[PDB]
Amino acid sequence: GRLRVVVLGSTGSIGTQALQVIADNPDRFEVVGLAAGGAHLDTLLRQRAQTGVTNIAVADEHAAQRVGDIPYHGSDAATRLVEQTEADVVLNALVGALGLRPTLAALKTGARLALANKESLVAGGSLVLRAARPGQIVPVDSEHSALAQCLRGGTPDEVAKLVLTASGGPFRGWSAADLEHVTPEQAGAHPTWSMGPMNTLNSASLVNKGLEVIETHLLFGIPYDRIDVVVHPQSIIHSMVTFIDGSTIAQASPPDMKLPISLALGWPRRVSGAAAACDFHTASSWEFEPLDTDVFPAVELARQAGVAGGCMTAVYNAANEEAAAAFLAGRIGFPAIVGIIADVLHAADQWAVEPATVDDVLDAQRWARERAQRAVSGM
Amino acid sequence: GRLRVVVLGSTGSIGTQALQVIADNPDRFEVVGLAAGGAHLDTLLRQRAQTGVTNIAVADEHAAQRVGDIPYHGSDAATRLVEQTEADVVLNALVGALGLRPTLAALKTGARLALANKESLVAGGSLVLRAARPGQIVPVDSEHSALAQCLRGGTPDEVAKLVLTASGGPFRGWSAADLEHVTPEQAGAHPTWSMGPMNTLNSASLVNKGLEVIETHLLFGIPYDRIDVVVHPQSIIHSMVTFIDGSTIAQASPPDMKLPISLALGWPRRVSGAAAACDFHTASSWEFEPLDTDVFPAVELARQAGVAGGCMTAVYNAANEEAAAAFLAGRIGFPAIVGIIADVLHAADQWAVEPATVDDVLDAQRWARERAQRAVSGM
Ligand SMILES: NC(=O)C1=CN([C@@H]2O[C@H](COP(=O)(O)OP(=O)(O)OC[C@H]3O[C@@H](n4cnc5c(N)ncnc54)[C@H](OP(=O)(O)O)[C@@H]3O)[C@@H](O)[C@H]2O)C=CC1
Ligand SMILES: NC(=O)C1=CN([C@@H]2O[C@H](COP(=O)(O)OP(=O)(O)OC[C@H]3O[C@@H](n4cnc5c(N)ncnc54)[C@H](OP(=O)(O)O)[C@@H]3O)[C@@H](O)[C@H]2O)C=CC1
Ligand SMILES: CC(=O)N(O)CC[C@@H](c1ccc(Cl)c(Cl)c1)P(=O)(O)O
Ligand SMILES: CC(=O)N(O)CC[C@@H](c1ccc(Cl)c(Cl)c1)P(=O)(O)O
Ligand SMILES: [Mn+2]
Ligand SMILES: [Mn+2]
Repeated sequence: GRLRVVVLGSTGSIGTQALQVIADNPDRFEVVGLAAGGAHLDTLLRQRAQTGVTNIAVADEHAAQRVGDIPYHGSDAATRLVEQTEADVVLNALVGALGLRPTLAALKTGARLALANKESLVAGGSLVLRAARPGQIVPVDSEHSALAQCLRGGTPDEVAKLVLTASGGPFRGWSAADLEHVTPEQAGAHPTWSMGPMNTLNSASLVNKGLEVIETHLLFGIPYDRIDVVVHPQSIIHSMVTFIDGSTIAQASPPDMKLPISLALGWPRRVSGAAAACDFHTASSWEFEPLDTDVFPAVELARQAGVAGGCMTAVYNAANEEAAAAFLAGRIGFPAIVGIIADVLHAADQWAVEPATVDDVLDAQRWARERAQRAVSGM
Repeated sequence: GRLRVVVLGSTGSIGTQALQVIADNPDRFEVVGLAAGGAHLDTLLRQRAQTGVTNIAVADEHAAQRVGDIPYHGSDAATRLVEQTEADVVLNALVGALGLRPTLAALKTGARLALANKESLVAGGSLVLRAARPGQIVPVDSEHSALAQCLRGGTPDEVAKLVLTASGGPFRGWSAADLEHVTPEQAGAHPTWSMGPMNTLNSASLVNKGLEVIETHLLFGIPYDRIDVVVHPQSIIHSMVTFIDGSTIAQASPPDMKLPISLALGWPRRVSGAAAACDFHTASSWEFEPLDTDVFPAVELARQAGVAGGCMTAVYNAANEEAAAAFLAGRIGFPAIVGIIADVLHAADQWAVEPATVDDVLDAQRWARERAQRAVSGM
């Protein structure tokens, strides 16, 4: 019975929650592979001693060294683990477009792919899709896990709009003016639950949502002018679908990535007690309000990148990563993140071409990153 | 494919909206028979003129006398028309227990039953289930249509509970006291041109939700203690399905029965443009609050009555019918409606038996009214 799972980026936020669900359901899953950057050795050590898995991948050469006994090391350590470890599912919980190679390697083994690393799909684009077979990529991201469950009840020609909900980030309601005084402390702190750093910042910049709009077009095949976004502070409703008759179906639950993770891992069977359900034993209200595009153009920028397509989406992400890094380092301002992105994108003309090989994509991201530094150093 | 529809109760609210839907979607539907009571004979004859259907039935002979060329007339006219008409869908929009025979005749023809009539299920419980085959009955009630669509979110064995939403009525969140000086007009007991003061009252009394809770059990097989009710003022979400993993699927839409009516008619294919969808260009809110059962025991009784099965639900509804009348005639106070219902059910233990024939159900009701009328006059 048990499904054989490989966890990439097991030491991270998604990763550890994934091993909890696997630990709490030994009847459904078995851990057969682990991979990490190398920055959280003690975590990785305790993960090995607990799951009893030694088939491990560590990116950092020096780190893999002082730990000893690690079969795969170096930047390709994660991709090699995938190619040589038989599994049923590969949970890609790595962060960044760097996870693009493990994703392709995973699809190529034929195993299912629990995707969390959205950047590999955004950057991969059509390249990754050709690699995947119908329904091989199961979403872990909560908006997509939701859309999936909501679409279970219908056919595409009956779908009118896909409505993605966004928390609005912690600066929701502010003006372009106020935004300029934002500091790395305010865009990486969260009052009620936690995620990784990069994903936390993108949440504040609304670029994460932009990233999810593209992930949606790619995963579900719905055109960009039929994928909506709406701010929902509570983040209880995780996404909705509107059908041609006027009916809307939506997925809801108290925030907890454990939910979409256990579903992705157990696809197509739900996992009992994976998470807590909405409690109507006590009053509450679910609010909705439109996103302010003038103050947060991030999502419009994503759509534009998407419509143009090709490696244009990889540029979008490559640019963001460089500016977000420049931002947290204290080299540029917050409004500058989206700003630097429109700049890089306005010049990405030669990249509207679909990628023929990973290389075409590495080339586009390469270009984007530099053009992004040039724009940063331009300030 | 063009489905052939038989509309029972064509001059009513559900029936005229069904005809609007059919009129605006000829490519999908076609009317091949209409049935009314005779209270609005002129409207029925005009419908004959408009649609071109001569295959009509009127219950009232007196009324039928005023026309002379009606194929089916007299008690059982509607049942005869069903048995005599070839069709793909019979829409039962009849009111009261007299809608029970037509529902049964319909199921026997094997046609799809878009069931609106509440007594068919609430009164003829086991008689209707044993008679219908799986998936033959598609609900027209907004709450049930919602649950039908949300259940596509998982298998029957993954459903942890069904959550029906109620508007709460006019005395929503009121205190047990407040309900003392409650008068008829307050409970919206107005003489509207179309539907009687009962709905508005059952809705203000939560007895409607109770009946809906009973119909839910019989339609989806979910044990009563796993059927919750929650107050939702806006009435946008119509019901939700919570699964064993914590995910909850909800169905939202602006209030318009044409939506659930167009579902039942062409299930499972959605009808383009049936109703208007939820627009999120506008900042709205969906509020939820629990129901104080100690102030509205209405729903708790429905569950007790339905757990007892047999004709006990018929008792529940008949007992309410009279009690409601007593309140509408000042004979009793508001809190007294559910209280009297409480009494009548506590003494109907004999009606726990499964009804064998339609007469078994009518008797239970004839009985419950008597007993309820007694508790009013205090005899
Ligand atoms: N956290 C959340 O709530 C959500 C996350 N996601 C997505 O899931 C993905 C991961 O999110 P998250 O867990 O929060 O990010 P984290 O920062 O918490 O973890 C990132 C993981 O990747 C590993 N890693 C970093 N670099 C490399 C490398 N070069 N080679 C191999 N492994 C590496 C890290 O190992 P190390 O121990 O050395 O750091 C770490 O385990 C992201 O793409 C994100 O967008 C999506 C929706 C929700
Ligand atoms: N209205 C709503 O929003 C909802 C209604 N429902 C249920 O759907 C059912 C019908 O609702 P609704 O349309 O509003 O009720 P209506 O009073 O508006 O219409 C009842 C219809 O049945 C006809 N009728 C009455 N008696 C007979 C008879 N003996 N033989 C043949 N036809 C007869 C009437 O004709 P005539 O008037 O000429 O006598 C009329 O066309 C009910 O059981 C109700 O509870 C469920 C959910 C929502
Ligand atoms: C959990 C998840 O899926 N995310 O994308 C984290 C970021 C998003 C977010 C932030 C906070 C919460 Cl509680 C939730 Cl459910 C989602 P956002 O809507 O701000 O972009
Ligand atoms: C012809 C005209 O102007 N009318 O207002 C007809 C209204 C008629 C009417 C009244 C109420 C209903 Cl619900 C229906 Cl279907 C039809 P009536 O039964 O009163 O004749
Ligand atoms: Mn997300
Ligand atoms: Mn209803």
